[PDB]
Amino acid sequence: AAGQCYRGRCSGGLCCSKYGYCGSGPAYCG
Repeated sequence: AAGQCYRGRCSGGLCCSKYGYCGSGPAYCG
């Protein structure tokens, strides 16, 4: 699915979304 960030930190060098879900893109890293 996606995955929730941990203490404001995500693994796999991914980025935390505004919804608390990890992922990629400018909407996640921006």
